[PDB]
Amino acid sequence: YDLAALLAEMTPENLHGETDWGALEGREEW
Amino acid sequence: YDLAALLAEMTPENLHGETDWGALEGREEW
Amino acid sequence: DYVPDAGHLVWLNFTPQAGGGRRPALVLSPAAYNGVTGLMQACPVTSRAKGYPFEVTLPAHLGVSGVVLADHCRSLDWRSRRAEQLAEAPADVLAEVRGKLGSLLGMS
Amino acid sequence: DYVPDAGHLVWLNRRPALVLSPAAYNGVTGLMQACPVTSRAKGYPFEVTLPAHLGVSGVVLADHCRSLDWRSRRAEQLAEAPADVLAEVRGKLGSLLGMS
Amino acid sequence: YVPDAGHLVWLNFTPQAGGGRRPALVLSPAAYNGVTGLMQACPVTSRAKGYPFEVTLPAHLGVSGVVLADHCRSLDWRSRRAEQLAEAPADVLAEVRGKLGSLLGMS
Amino acid sequence: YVPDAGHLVWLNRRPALVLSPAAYNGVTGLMQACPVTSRAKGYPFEVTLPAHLGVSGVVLADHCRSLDWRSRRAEQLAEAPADVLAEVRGKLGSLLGMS
Repeated sequence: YDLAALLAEMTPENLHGETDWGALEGREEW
Repeated sequence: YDLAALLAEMTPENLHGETDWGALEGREEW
Repeated sequence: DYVPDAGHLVWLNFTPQAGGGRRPALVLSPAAYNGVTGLMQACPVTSRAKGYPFEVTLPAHLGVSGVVLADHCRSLDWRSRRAEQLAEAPADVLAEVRGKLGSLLGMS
Repeated sequence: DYVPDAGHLVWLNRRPALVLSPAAYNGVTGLMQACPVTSRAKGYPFEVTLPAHLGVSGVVLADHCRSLDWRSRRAEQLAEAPADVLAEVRGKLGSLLGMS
Repeated sequence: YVPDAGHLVWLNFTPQAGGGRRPALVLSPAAYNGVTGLMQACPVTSRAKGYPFEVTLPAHLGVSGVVLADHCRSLDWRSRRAEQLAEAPADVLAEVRGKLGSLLGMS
Repeated sequence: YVPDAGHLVWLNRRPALVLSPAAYNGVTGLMQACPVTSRAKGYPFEVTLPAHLGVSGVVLADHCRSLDWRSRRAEQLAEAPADVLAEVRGKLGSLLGMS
């Protein structure tokens, strides 16, 4: 998969915000 | 000038063919 | 008893710090690693399919609605988050997620 | 202002991190893929040692790579990782992700 | 006459088998052009298609067409009878060089 | 085959060093490349190719040009070392007024 080809398909309307996984759990460093 | 941004604007319709400078002249290597 | 393995679709909890839910995720890391760290690398499944290039669609026969966000891969503690297997993604889904994510990470 | 690029070592939140995704993705999305840096080197399998006098010390935890919003965490460049460190992190993480 | 960077020049071309004259933008400096008889130049074409390497020429220069920045080529300006037509402004030259340098992988 | 940046290629036949990347070369059928010659004279824009690379001579950095590589049936010979590619780009960039 060519990265430039992927990035060329991004648009302001199809962006996703950061996925919320809530608070830090267990052995997670961050 | 970012190359990927430039290449993302190319299309089959706006491509230019090789520019014809005719026969080799003078000190030209090719 | 369950240890998540690569290609599993799992339920995973998340809990707010201040007064959350459960969301499916696709596991990319193998059980060998997942079982000696209690962690896994997994990509979230979102209900919002927008045509974003890192979305990977899930076949209807698996029964899991939504798309995988390949670029949202994250290390998560699957014990604390009570991972529960839902399904197993076919090899071509896993390959598309890994190909898109690997491209983003600069893998050669 | 600043947009993190691949190989940058950044401050985040307060803690250092190694950025793996490139500025062309990071700037448009406000997200990046990055691995955290810790001073608690234990010699466990996915640690990658940072060379001395780089401007930041410790190990990169290659297996803790994650997507995160770097604007809300106010990313700030610290240094640039040597190519061999970046290549070792990518090798270990790629194996972990099933990428061969 | 020795062509210099930023000059727009007429340049001949002649078919091998039984051609014409076309404007070109010179990128290399006279110091080089005068010790080799060669120059690096980009052709001006009448066909403006919106191709990303096209660089438009301001109307006040009087030269119709657009410069193809990615079509830069080493040409013998003595044999091809280079004749100065105009001088491109600095911002035109900078756009041609920026687009061409990007294509060539200049850092 | 699509030539990529740093490739040394046969072209209609003589060797050449490709400077433009495959993402441009494949879509356009064109490339920017410098010719290779065995006639090293030590003149200012020559870049020497190391021995045992698969092709010998010097790259003539000042003779870079756009050309149709499909009609000339480009064929890969080798890959130039990074230092040769960087030296060609440095000399050509100076010649083109790019600092």
